[PDB]
Amino acid sequence: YQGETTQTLQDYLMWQVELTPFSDTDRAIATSIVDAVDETGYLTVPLEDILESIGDEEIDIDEVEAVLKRIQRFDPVG
Amino acid sequence: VYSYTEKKRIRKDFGKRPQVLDVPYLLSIQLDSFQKFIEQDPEGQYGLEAAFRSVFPIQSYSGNSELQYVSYRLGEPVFDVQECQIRGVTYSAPLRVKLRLVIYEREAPEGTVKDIKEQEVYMGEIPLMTDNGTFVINGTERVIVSQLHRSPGVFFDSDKGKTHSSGKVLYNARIIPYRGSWLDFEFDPKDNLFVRIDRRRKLPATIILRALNYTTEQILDLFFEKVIFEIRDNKLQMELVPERLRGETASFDIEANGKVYVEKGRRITARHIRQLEKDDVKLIEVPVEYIAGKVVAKDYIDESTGELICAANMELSLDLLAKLSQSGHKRIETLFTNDLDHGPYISETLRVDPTNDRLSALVEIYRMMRPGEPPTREAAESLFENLFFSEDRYDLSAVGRMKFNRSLLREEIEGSGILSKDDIIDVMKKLIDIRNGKGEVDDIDHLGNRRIRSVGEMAENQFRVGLVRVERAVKERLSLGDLDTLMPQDMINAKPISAAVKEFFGSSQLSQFMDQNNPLSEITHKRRISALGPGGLTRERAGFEVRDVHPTHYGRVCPIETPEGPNIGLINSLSVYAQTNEYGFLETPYRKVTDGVVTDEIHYLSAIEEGNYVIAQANSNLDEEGHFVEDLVTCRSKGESSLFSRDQVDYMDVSTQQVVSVGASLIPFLEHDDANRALMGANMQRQAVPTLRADKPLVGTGMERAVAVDSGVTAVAKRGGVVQYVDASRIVIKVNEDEMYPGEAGIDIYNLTKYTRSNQNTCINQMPCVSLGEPVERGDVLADGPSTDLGELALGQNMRVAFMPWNGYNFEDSILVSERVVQEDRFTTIHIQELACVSRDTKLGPEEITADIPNVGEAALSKLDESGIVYIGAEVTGGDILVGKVTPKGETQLTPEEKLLRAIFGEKASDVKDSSLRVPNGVSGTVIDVQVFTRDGVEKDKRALEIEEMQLKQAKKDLSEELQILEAGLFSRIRAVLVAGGVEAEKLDKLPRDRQLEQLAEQYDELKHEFEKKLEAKRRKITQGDDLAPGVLKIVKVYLAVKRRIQPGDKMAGRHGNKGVISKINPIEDMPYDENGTPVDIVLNPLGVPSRMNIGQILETHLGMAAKGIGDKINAMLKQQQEVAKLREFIQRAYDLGADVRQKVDLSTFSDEEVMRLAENLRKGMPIATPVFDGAKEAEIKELLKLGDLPTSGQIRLYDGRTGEQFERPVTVGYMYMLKLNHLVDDKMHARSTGSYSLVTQQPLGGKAQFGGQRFGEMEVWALEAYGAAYTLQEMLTVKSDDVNGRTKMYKNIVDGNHQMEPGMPESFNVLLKEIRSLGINIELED
Amino acid sequence: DLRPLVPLDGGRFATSDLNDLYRRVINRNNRLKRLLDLAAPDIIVRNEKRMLQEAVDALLDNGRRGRAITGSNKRPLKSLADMIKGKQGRFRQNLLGKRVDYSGRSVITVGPYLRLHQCGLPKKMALELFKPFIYGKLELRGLATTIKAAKKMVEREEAVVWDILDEVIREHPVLLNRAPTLHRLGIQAFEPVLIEGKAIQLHPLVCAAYNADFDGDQMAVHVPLTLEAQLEARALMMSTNNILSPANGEPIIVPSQDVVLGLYYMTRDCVNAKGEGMVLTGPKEAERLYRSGLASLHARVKVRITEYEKDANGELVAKTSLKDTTVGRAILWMIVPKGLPYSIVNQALGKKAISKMLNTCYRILGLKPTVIFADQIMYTGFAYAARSGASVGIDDMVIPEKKHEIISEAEAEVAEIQEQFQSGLVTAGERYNKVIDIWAAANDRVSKAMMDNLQTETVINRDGQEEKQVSFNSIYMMADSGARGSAAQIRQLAGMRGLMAKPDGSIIETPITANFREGLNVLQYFISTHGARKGLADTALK
Amino acid sequence: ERMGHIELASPTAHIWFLKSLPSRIGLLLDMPLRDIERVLYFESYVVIE
DNA sequence: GAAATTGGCACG
DNA sequence: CGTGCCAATTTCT
Ligand SMILES: [Mg+2]
Repeated sequence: YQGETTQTLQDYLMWQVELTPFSDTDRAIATSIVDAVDETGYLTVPLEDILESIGDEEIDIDEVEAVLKRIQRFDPVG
Repeated sequence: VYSYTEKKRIRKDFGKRPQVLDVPYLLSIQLDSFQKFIEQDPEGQYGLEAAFRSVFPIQSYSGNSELQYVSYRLGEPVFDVQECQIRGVTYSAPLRVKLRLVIYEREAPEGTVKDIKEQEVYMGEIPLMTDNGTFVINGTERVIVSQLHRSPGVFFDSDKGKTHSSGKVLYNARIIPYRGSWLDFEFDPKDNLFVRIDRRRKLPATIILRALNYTTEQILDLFFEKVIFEIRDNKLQMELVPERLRGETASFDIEANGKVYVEKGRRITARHIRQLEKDDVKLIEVPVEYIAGKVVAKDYIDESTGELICAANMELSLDLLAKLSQSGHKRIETLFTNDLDHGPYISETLRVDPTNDRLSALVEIYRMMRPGEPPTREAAESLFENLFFSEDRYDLSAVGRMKFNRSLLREEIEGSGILSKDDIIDVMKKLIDIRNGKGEVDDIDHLGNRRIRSVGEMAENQFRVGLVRVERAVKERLSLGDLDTLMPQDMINAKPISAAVKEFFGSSQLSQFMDQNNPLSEITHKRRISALGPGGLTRERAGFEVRDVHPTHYGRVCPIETPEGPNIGLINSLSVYAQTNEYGFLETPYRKVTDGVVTDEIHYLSAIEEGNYVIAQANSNLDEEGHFVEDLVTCRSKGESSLFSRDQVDYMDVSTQQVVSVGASLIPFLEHDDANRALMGANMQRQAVPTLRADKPLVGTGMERAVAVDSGVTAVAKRGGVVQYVDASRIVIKVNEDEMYPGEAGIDIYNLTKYTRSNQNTCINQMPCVSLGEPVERGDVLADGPSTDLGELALGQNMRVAFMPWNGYNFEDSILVSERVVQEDRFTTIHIQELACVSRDTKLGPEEITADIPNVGEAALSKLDESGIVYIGAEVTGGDILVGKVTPKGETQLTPEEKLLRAIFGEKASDVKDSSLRVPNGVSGTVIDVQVFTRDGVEKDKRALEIEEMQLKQAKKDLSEELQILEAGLFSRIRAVLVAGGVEAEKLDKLPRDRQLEQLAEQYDELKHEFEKKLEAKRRKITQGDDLAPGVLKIVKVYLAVKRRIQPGDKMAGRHGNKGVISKINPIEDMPYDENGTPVDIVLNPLGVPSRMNIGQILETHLGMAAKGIGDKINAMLKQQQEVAKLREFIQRAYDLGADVRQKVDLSTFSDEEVMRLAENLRKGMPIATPVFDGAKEAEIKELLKLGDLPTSGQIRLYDGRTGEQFERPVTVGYMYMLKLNHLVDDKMHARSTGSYSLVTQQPLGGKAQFGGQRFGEMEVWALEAYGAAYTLQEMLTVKSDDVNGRTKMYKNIVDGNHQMEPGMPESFNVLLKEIRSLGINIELED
Repeated sequence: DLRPLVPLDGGRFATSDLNDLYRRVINRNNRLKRLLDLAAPDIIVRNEKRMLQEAVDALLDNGRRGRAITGSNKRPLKSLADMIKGKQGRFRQNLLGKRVDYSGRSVITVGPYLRLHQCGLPKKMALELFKPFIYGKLELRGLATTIKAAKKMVEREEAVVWDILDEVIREHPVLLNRAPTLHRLGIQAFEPVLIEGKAIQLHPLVCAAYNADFDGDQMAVHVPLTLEAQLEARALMMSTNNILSPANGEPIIVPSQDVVLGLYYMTRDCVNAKGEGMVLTGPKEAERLYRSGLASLHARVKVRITEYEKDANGELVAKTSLKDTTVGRAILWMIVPKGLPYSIVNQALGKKAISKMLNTCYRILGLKPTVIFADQIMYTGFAYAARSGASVGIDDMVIPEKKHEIISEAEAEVAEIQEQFQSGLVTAGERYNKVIDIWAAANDRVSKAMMDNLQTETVINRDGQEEKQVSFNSIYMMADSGARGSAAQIRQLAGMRGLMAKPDGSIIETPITANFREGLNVLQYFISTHGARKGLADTALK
Repeated sequence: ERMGHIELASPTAHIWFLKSLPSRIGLLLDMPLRDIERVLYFESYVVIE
């Protein structure tokens, strides 16, 4: 016996994050945004915790909101 | 005289040889085997009696108490076969054994028992065989295959002479018991005899002989003949037997009676032997040089000293001779050991033998058996006595004893089941005799040396295997003294016996799912002989000699029906007339010939007896009483065919088809087919799926009816009567008055099987073939089955075929098919598939099946009823929901966001998940059946009550019919009696039916009570719950049925090994046509006949055209209404055609409405029967082609459908019988781009149901390395298969329009490194 | 994660083999530690150390020192060594050969309309194999503005995804492979053509290389992804690149069975065929006469043929002359490319006279003319084989009239020698050898008589007299042209089958004197089974 | 990727370097395989120094 | 089952 | 002490 790899919600979200024309910083932000999504699809942390997880001084909350508004229209919508 | 079923459509028979023996019941082997196991036997053997008597009485270790055995009994099954199949349980019977416990008195073993207690005890359930030779185990029918193994006994078989480089032949023997340890005797290149026990290390042959309490003197007495030298006052005079000098050259001077008969250097001739015999010469004086190497027989001791002059069995010398002669000894015993005939083997073995005692031999055997433990005298003696001389560990069974005695040329057939000294001595003597030159080795492939073991014997063996463990448990428990309290029910436990019995029938190797895509597949699976399995050969080590046709297969095993592949010659099939005698050896019938006239007497001869007689052939002519026409007949004598005289014959073959099996006797014109193609045809004929409508072969062999009836797929009337009710799902027959039991309402009710699923996901469906109010008799069919037409086997369709090349669309076995074949749905099949939804019990509450799934919309729930199960008749597809199931998620603490979510959308949406059953991807069909199983205690929903109401609606119908008949009879009697006692005519009619008479009216009230009790008894079983599993609440099964049409890629075939794949579906106006404009259904390639040499498919084509030519005349006489006087005249002309045929059909005994009914069935072509090796000659096909006006050549001229111009040469058109094999292109096509990967080695999974990828193995890597394709090979090793980080990059690049890869490293080499370095080996990548 | 537990329905985490072998070792080690701490007597600690040694040995390599420990089903547990080595180990199952993506398989059928650089691929298999390409092409031209929109469009199979598929499969080779891959010609690259159905259509001429026939075979298709794989499949593995066998250097694209039958039937002559002796002005007039029905395909005529030959520099010079040929050869001359002589088709073309024609074309002209010539040869052969209306009947197997006389003479001789042995003149072995010789001579006599009767026929001449010509028998044409069949099969069809051999190998003296047009009785059919089972088992085991 | 280790309470011989026919331990110590097996599996003693 | 290598014993 | 034959063991379809 070996097993089989099932596709969860975060794997599906990453499959679309990698196929979206982001930038190097936008994809790093999207990784944190997708990581903090529970099984019901709701963001579990404030955007101030994602801006802190990025670990960059020049990124502002506007970019995080812009990336979140794009991630929010993936499949499933909402 | 014909039966009612055969009189509807009589198949014309071209056979010309009368039959004397009719084909037996084909499934007789399985039933006869199992009946021995089940039935009670007054003697111990043959069944459960043997198993019980081979263990009981079970007694304690000198506890003076034992368990006895009285008898056994089998109870009644709870459910019959159909209930066990629809319910998913086993059809078995409970076993009740009357056990008895006796308690004697201490110190008085002979004293009367102080207490006896007897009580029948349940010892598990044993599965029962149905009336068709199959077992249902878990709702599914299974078949236990017979086995062909080596018979127990002694077999002498030398090596071929290859082991030794010099080429010396090494002879050996072997004793094989039914249950025990082996025993081998063998020779070495040094010509000494050696013994091998249980295939262990080799030992000298005299170890066992000394362990049997023998001394050297008596050993030499047994194995040698004595010559006594007499010292008559000088120089070692000798007693002479003239025969001893045979094949000897004298090295000294032989002289007697004053005459030197033999000089020095003269070899004795036969003339000298005759002269010595005439003169009776006995005394010869020899010099001392003759005894320089002669061996002394016994021990000689000096009379003075009393010590040992010389030990036994060593050669004498001159000094030793002087020493033994100076001590006053007169007789010297020597062993006649001439090197040619009476060879010195055991004496010289004694020299190599280390021990010369009786007690150290047991020590040596104990060392050989169990090494590295101290040898104890008692332990060694017990081991030796338990090896071959204990009834509880060694069993040379009755077959083994018979073979042993008959091989040793004994007289008694029956004896004991344990070896003795005499048996081993005889085996050694026979081996030495074979070495000396009078004796032959056996062949282990003779069918007189191989035995048939069937289901009953194996079941008995497994039952004994369980019983011995039960016996061990009883013996261990009975040591404790509590006799006055316990009863026999407490001692034994039914779990081991039941477990062993169920493991034999459930998960053995010879117990397999029944092949159920034909009646022929079933009837040839039940009649199968397998050389594999537990106790038999192995596929890899089988060899080359067990896979060949032996001359003893004639009439016992079919030679042209065996799978082609890894196991060819190991899974052979039983013949038609073959049987098994009381010992399990196959035997075949023969017709006795006395004084050169065949006397119709049938004797069943086995392979051993068959070789003694001279047996004639089935194709030998005899003249009206039995007299061979030619005085130089053909016969088989001793396994070699040869030509014998007229008066030397002893037997004759009973039929011309007793050499071939059932499957190979359904091929017309078999004698015109190459033996390589007949095998393929017979193998492919049993994997043809049943089509929508059955079609008779129209060219057959006459074996269709036997296969159709014996395999229980039809509905055969149990008793004769008149059909009183006909329906698409039931038949009610009113039995005759002279076939009814006393006090019985005579009706037979047959419930037909409608659209049930078989083991191969095909359709099983029975349709009636009788009409309302027509007579029936016992034994004729009432309803057809899958692939059956009026009680005749029908596996395919009759296609109008032509042999010609057509623009390359029938190139290299391809088939070109017309469009009308697809329009008429001739090869359309129905496939049924089941799905299951199980609702289990979790810790956070149980799962429930409900129609309101929280997240899905109102459209997906459109085809679900109030109970959440799909409607019957709904056409599902893709991912439709079949069963609405919900599993509970709970124990989540409330939060303000969770409360806000729960308030707006309701509490039902929350705390529940969705686990509903959905149709898989790519699966479609129509819901035709839903089955609900509910564990007892759980409350049934509305659907599971509706199903039960439907089930109850039918038993009420049956009981109502019986009650109606009985009430009508009783009320008629009441009215008649009351009219006799007071005449009333009309006042009774208006009076209510309620109004000696008291006794008659009591019977009505009793009958009502009885038929009310029966209905309650049936309801109490209809409403009974199930026992599903630990933690399972409900199971819902849904069946989907889909119709598969024909298309390019589907595989079709024929009965002569001519398979093919459809390549095109050609429109009608493109197919070739003849003068009348009739197109051709199928076009075949003529370049397949000359090389394959299956000429039978062309004779079948011509005969089918001739047969359709008669139907085309009958149809033409029927369309324009003709008087019956012409119809019966033409049909009689058709049935009279032939050259000395055996069939006689006269239509003057047929009424007009029977001639019309026959001619209505004969309007699609007259069926024709051509038996194998006794078929229709070529000169009679041409008479049939002239009866209906057709060309004699069998070839007509064809026109091109596209250009309209005639083909330059005549082509062969006709009607051939085509099958649709179960290799559909719908189940073959597969594709994959990206899916799910494995876990440990992240590579794509394998298979079609897992959406797996194609394996790119080693041989395909070699082909890419030979081309020079390095990038194509690198992308199939890392990016497309295994490199985890490269798969996503490649996918992203392909979607981005950039075709470039970053190779990376496979993920299955890191696993290799981690597994190598977990063995303590430091492997690493460097630099 | 390399030794995971198996989750099966019912909440059961069944322990695997490696975890069992680790738990055993850990239990023994903990027991030994506790016993050594307690200062137990030396007997118990020695037993514990021995059992720990046995447990470690079973973990590292189970069963190497006898008595492999078994699981529930009495089957030995798999250790690390069993996972590394063997046919089921890492090396031979996951590293030297793997399962791959972008791959499918299905049953192969025949397409006679193809060119040998293209194959027929179902349009429902190519939609799955080429899916990321379809996504990229869909969202490249604005049909889908997101990956999920293209995913939905492909999922519901709209009417434009088929145009997208036809655009993306235009020039993109696919590798077709059939197992077993015995040599490098078992994997070849073709250009797809989208067909309707579920079966792959394979070009006929490439069937010899694959050793594939259409009676249930299946093939696997793989898609080259990168830009170097698409050029390796086009310049190295393409089907039009390998037309010579790498083993010996001979062509591997020879027409096989009913491509040579049509070319044999077309290129033949008859003594008094319709419209013979007339003078034609070229191949076009010959075809116009044949189609119009004014002349036969075998009529001997005179036609004006122009043929080109290469000079020293390589230029083509033409020569025109009147050839004595047939109508069928003039029609075939329209296919031969320029630069080849007319004597290459002015004969009856069997199977060896067609392969040498392609070899000559390859050696004189090149690779492209050879490919075009092979395709045209296949087309013409198929067309005229279909047009000929050839068939096979039961009257095409002409039994010689002298067969029974030969058999009777042989029987008389064997009876005479049987009596001679009965008189004691000869030994049993000598009698056996002489009987075998007699039957071997009778078989040859029957075969020669049958073949002399079969291979010729009579025909009325141009005038009233008669003449003799080669037979137009359907079976004789298949055997003589090399289409299919040989001499031995025709001998078994129309002459005695001959001497058979027992499984040991010794010849049975009494032969099978019956062919397949006649029947074999029960005893004559039981020895051919010995032979057939030997033959089948040999292949099945080799 | 992360491995672990078990601290054996007593030394244990590697079976690969013992039971492979060119016995690496036997060839190094110049002892027959039977002697090494009997010492390892606690059936006999051996003198060291 | 066949074949190659290794340890044990008869022999010179 | 030094060679060669024979039984055991292993690995491979
Ligand atoms: Mg094939």
